[PDB]
Amino acid sequence: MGNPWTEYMAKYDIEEVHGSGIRVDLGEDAEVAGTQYRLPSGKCPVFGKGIIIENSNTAFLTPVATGNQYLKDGGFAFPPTEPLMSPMTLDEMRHFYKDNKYVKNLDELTLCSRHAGNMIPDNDKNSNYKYPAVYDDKDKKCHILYIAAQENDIGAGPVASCFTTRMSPPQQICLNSVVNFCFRPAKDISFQNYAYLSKNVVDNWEKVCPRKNLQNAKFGLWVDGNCEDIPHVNEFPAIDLFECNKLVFELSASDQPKSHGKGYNWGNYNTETQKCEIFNVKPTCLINNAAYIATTALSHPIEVE
Repeated sequence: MGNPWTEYMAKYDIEEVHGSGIRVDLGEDAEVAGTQYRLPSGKCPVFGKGIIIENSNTAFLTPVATGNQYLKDGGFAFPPTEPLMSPMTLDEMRHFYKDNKYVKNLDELTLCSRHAGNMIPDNDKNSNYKYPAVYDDKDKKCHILYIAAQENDIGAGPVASCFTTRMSPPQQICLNSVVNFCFRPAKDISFQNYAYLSKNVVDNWEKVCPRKNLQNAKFGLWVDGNCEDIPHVNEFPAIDLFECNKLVFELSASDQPKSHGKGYNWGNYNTETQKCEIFNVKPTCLINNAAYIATTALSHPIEVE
């Protein structure tokens, strides 16, 4: 008795390896100056996730609107600071943290998450509040998100104008201007190179988190020596894998006002019938079926292993 798949399938136990929402990650609370704020806390990167702002062509990685000029407009990212903390290229990150012996042998995504986590909302220097970030794998650039909300208590953090570094010797960094609208998370083709990163992304995410989809494989449940099919699935039409991953993402665990990672996080994509079969039970084995690709809401929407 027992399940021979246990070790290989640990990557797909979303409740354990990720532990928070996927579509909307607001799995923790942090105090800043006596006030509690929700913020993202998932331990895995979410590949291909971005935010779409309604009634706008403004990209969500545009810095948040500052000042009070007519037509002021912006996105979710940190505005300019002195010195400039965001966006920061991978090379800039490696050089500015060159004196921190612990950043060596951090991978690109982890380094971005830790850079974002360096800034403390200045009102509470003992605060556990850490901003999320988006890493652009194309331009190799890290964007700190000033607004942690993802759909619209909704994750809008403190209205901080000044920040202190967790890294010593401490530096204080303030915004160069004052900070001053419906939106939703999504996997868009234009987001395919992005990774959405909470403060909790683990150093070894490459080994414990799902990234690529599994070809010629179908998620199943281990039942007395056989890999049975998932008992209850929701079937949708999907012209290709990207559309199926987009759908799984839309239905996945969401903390929008805590999921703790529970939701419709997995999909079996039938490349022959062009059907996406989405379910909300953790899979415990894989079925050898040439027509299928197995995907999760966390996974890159296109890449296969």
